[PDB]
Amino acid sequence: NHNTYFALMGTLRFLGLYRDEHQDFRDEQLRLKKLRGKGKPRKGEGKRA
Amino acid sequence: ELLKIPNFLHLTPVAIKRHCEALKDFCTEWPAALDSDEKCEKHFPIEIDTADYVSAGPSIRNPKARVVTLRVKLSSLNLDDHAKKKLIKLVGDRYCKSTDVLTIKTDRCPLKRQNYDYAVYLLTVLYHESWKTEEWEKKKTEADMEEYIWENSTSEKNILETLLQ
Amino acid sequence: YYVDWKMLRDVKRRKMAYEYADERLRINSLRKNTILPKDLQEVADEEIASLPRDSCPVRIRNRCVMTSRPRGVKRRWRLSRIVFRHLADHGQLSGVQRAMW
Amino acid sequence: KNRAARVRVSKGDKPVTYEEAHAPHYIAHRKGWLSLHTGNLDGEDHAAERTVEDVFLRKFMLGTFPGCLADQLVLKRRANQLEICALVLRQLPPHKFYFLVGYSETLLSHFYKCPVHLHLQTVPSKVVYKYI
Amino acid sequence: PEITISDEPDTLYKRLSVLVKGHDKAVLDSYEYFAVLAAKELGISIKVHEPPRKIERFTLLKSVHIFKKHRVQYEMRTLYRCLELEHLTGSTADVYLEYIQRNLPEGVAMEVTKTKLEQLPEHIRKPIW
Amino acid sequence: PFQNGFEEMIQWTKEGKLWEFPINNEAGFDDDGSEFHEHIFLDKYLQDFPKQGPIRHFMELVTCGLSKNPYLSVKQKVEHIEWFRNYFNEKRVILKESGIQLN
RNA sequence: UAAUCGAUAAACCCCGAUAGACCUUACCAACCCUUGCCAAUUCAGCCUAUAUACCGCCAUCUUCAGCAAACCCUAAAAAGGAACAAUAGUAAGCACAAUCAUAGCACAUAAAAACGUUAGGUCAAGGUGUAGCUUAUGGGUUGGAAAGAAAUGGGCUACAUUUUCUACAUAAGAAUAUCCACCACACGAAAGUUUUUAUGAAACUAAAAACCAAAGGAGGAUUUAGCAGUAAAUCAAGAA
Ligand SMILES: [Mg+2]
Ligand SMILES: [Mg+2]
Ligand SMILES: [Mg+2]
Ligand SMILES: [Mg+2]
Ligand SMILES: [Mg+2]
Ligand SMILES: [Mg+2]
Ligand SMILES: [Mg+2]
Ligand SMILES: [Mg+2]
Ligand SMILES: [Mg+2]
Ligand SMILES: [Mg+2]
Ligand SMILES: [Mg+2]
Ligand SMILES: [Mg+2]
Ligand SMILES: [Mg+2]
Ligand SMILES: [Mg+2]
Ligand SMILES: [Mg+2]
Ligand SMILES: [Mg+2]
Ligand SMILES: [Mg+2]
Ligand SMILES: [Mg+2]
Ligand SMILES: [Mg+2]
Ligand SMILES: [Mg+2]
Ligand SMILES: [Mg+2]
Ligand SMILES: [Mg+2]
Ligand SMILES: [Mg+2]
Ligand SMILES: [Mg+2]
Ligand SMILES: [Mg+2]
Ligand SMILES: [Mg+2]
Ligand SMILES: [Mg+2]
Ligand SMILES: [Mg+2]
Ligand SMILES: [Mg+2]
Ligand SMILES: [Mg+2]
Ligand SMILES: [Mg+2]
Ligand SMILES: [Mg+2]
Ligand SMILES: [Mg+2]
Ligand SMILES: [Mg+2]
Ligand SMILES: [Mg+2]
Repeated sequence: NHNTYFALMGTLRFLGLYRDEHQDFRDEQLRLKKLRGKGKPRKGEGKRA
Repeated sequence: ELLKIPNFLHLTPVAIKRHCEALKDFCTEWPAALDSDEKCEKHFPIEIDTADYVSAGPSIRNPKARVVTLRVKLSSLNLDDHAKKKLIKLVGDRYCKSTDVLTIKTDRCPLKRQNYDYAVYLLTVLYHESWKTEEWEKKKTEADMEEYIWENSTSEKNILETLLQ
Repeated sequence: YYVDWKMLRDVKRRKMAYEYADERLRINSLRKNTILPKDLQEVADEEIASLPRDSCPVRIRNRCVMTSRPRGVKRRWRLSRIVFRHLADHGQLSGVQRAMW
Repeated sequence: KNRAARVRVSKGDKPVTYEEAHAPHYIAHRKGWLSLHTGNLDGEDHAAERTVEDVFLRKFMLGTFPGCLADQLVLKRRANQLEICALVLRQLPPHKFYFLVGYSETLLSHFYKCPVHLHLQTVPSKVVYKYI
Repeated sequence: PEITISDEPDTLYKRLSVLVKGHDKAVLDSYEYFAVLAAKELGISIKVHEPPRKIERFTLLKSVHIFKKHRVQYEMRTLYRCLELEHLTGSTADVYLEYIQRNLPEGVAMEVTKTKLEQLPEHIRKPIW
Repeated sequence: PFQNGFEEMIQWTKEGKLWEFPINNEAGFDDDGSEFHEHIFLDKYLQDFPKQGPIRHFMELVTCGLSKNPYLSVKQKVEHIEWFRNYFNEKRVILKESGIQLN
C-alpha cells in the first residue's frame, strides 16, 4: 500500500521524527517559485481572467 | 564489509561443548537391538516421509510442508496371493516392482496430520479391499494375466494337436 | 499516493478481481462443462457477461512495484530492469551477482 | 563506458569509502552483500517482500537519522527477526541517539509486525579506503 | 530447566535428512563444522555430503532506452550441504534440530525430511475385513 | 530490564513474538479442528440432488475437485455446494425445458 | 486513417517490448467529474515543451594505451621535458596489465576497459532545473484503431539425390518433374479455405488435422559472418 508508507512518513515528518530532503527541495523550490510571482492559481481563476 | 559477514563467534567450539552438555538432559536414548536395518524392517515395516522447511521473513507458512509420503514393503504385509496381485493391479504406479516398495503421496488436505491420517487411511482401505473377491474377478481375461498359466493355453492345444497327429 | 493513476486503476483491478472471484469460479464451472445442458450455459454466459469487466482476471496488468513500468518486469521481484539493476549493483539485492562463465 | 553504481575519477582529492570504490562487477569477488535473506535461493519464496522491506528500510534509516549516517545500511534477516546494522557518524548527543533507537525499534517491529533489533556502531569520520 | 516424562512411546526416526541451502560456500562450511561437532557431542552418529551446485543466469537489457546488442547478465548460485543422521529418537531430534535451527545464518535456508518408523496401523494388523 | 541476550529471546518467545523451534510451518494455524474425512468425502452435501441425472456428473466433478483442494477449509467448500443447490433449484424452468426432468 | 511516442550513418530497422484482442495505453470518437488517491496544506494532478538545462542508465572510438593532481628544469614558458657505455626530469592517483569467473592446472572465453569525443540515446523507467496547463494540456467510463499501391532491412523455409517418405537411430523398404491421360504427382504451403481444440467474460490469437498444392530450378550490381569444438547443420530448455 503506497498510501500507507506515504502518509505514515509524512506524518512522522510533520511530527518531527522522519526527515524528507526531497519534500524540502520541493517546498523550498515552490517557495522560490511563488516568491517570484508564478505560483499555482487558486482553482477557477486562471483561464478566463 | 566485516559487518556483513556472519560471525560464528557465539558458536565457538567451547560454547558447543557446554551447550550440548547442558542439552544432554532433554534427549532420550536409542534402543540397542534396532542397530541393524533388518530388525528395523522385521519390526517396523513402514516409513513416513515428512518435510519441514525454515526460511527467514515475517511468515512461517510453507506450501511444500503438507506433503506426506508412505513407503511400505509389500513383503511385510499379511496379503494373500490373490490379495497381493489384486493389490498390484489396484494401486499400480505407486508400486515399484523390483524393490517391492509401495509409495503413497498425500496432498489434498491443508494440515499434515490430515495427509498422514488419509495416507494411512489409503493403506488400510487398499488392504481391506484387496481381500474382497467379487463378480467381475471371475470374469478375468487371460490377457489380463501377469503370468502365463499352462492351463487352458494355446500352446496346450498346439501340443494336443501335434500329439494327435 | 500510488505512484501513478495507472497503478491506481490496476490496484482497483486487484481488489475487484479478488471480490467477484468466487462468482467467476462457480459460473465458469458450469460454463466450461460439456455434460450439462447448453441451456444452463447460455444463461451462465449472460451471467459472467453481466459481471463488471473490471473484476475479471485478465484485465489485470503486472507492473513494477515502485516505478510502475508496465513492461520489462521480473516476475519474482516485481521490479523493472532499471530498478532491479540499480538495486542489485549497489549490492542491495541479496545473492545477485555479475555472471561470468 | 559502464556507469552502473560508480564513483568517477576526480582531480584525485575525493574521499571514498571501500563500499563505493568497487564497481558492481566486483560483487561476491571482493564486495560482500548489503542485504541478507533467504529469498533468492534455489527453492524459496517471497523475495519480493524482503526487497520492498529493504528499500523502505533504506528510506527510513536515511530519513530518521539526518546527516549522521556514515556508510550504506547493512540488513540482516534471521529467524523472522531483522537485525538492522548501521555504521553512523558522531554528531548528536547520546540522548537523542537512544531516543531514536527505541523509537525506530518500536515503530519497525510494529509496522512490519515482526521483532526488530537495531545495532549502531559509531565512527569518528567517514571511512576512507581510497584517494585523500 | 523443567523436564517431564510422559508414559507414551517416543517416536523413532530411521533417517533424518537436513538440507542446508546457501549462496556462499564458507558459511555452509562453518555451519557444517558446527552441526558435525554438535551431533558428535550428543553421539548422534551422522554423515555429510555436498549436493552439486545449481546456477541460474538471466539477462537484462543494459541501457534505459535502446541498445539490444548490449546485455547485462546476472547470476544466482545455490550451493548445498546435506546432513544425514541415522537411527535417532524423537526427543534427540527435537533438541538437535532446535539447537541447529536457532543459530541458522541469515543467508541460508534449511529443509528437513524425516523418515519416521511406524510398525503397522490397527485395522490392518491381522484382521481380514 | 534484561540480564542477557537469552533473556531477550526468552521473553520474545513467551510473548509469542519470536518464532517456535524446531519450526513447524503449521504452527499457529489449527485449520478449524478439521480432519480428512471432513475434507475428502463430500457425500454429506450431495444428499439433496437428483441421483441418476447428469447433475450428479457435474456435482461429482465439483466434489472430486473440492476434495483435492488444500487451499480451502470446510466452510467455503460447503458454501460452494450450497450456492450450487440454491442456483440449481433457483431455475426450475431451464432444467425441465432442456429435455431432462431434474429435481 | 478521427486515431500515440521514441530510435533512424558506422553506433536505427524481431529497436524501448524478456512482448498491445480488453487491459497495457500515452491515441482518436463521444460522453461524464472539478481540494479531483494522501495526516495536512489558495492545494492536489499533467507519458505537456524543452535530452542543446541535467541526474540516472548506456552507445561509440576501444581490447586504444594512456589520462591527471604534486613538484622541478628550459639565455621564456603558446609549450616542451627521452636517449641505458643515458643528454632533466622525479610523481603516489586511475586505466591497461596482475588477480578473480568459467568448480584443479595451462590456454580460451567471460568480465574488466580510465580520460575525453560524437550538445550521440532516453524528460514515456523513474527523479528533477526552466517554462507552461488547473470547470483543464487534469481524472474516469464506453466503443474504436493497427488498412497496403508499393519500397526496403532482417529472418525462416526452400528450390530437391549429401534428396523425399515410414520404420528407426546411424547396414533397411519405397518414392524420384516426365512417362502420358496420369484415376496426376517427386520436392516445395510456413500461405489460403473448412472443421476442431488451447486460453479467455469477450477470438481478432495459438496449436492440430483434412484439403490445396502456388511462386521457386541456387538468384544482377553488390555484399554479411567465421581461425576449432569456430563455422555449418541437428535438438532441447528458459525468460515474459
Ligand atoms: Mg495481460
Ligand atoms: Mg561496451
Ligand atoms: Mg512509428
Ligand atoms: Mg522522430
Ligand atoms: Mg548519428
Ligand atoms: Mg544514433
Ligand atoms: Mg537483430
Ligand atoms: Mg487499446
Ligand atoms: Mg494526458
Ligand atoms: Mg527539437
Ligand atoms: Mg546527450
Ligand atoms: Mg531526439
Ligand atoms: Mg548524459
Ligand atoms: Mg602507460
Ligand atoms: Mg599530473
Ligand atoms: Mg607539463
Ligand atoms: Mg581460477
Ligand atoms: Mg588469460
Ligand atoms: Mg568484454
Ligand atoms: Mg583487467
Ligand atoms: Mg582495455
Ligand atoms: Mg541531439
Ligand atoms: Mg520526468
Ligand atoms: Mg518538475
Ligand atoms: Mg484526459
Ligand atoms: Mg478504451
Ligand atoms: Mg525485393
Ligand atoms: Mg538456421
Ligand atoms: Mg536456412
Ligand atoms: Mg535404403
Ligand atoms: Mg497451410
Ligand atoms: Mg504437388
Ligand atoms: Mg514449375
Ligand atoms: Mg566486398
Ligand atoms: Mg552456429
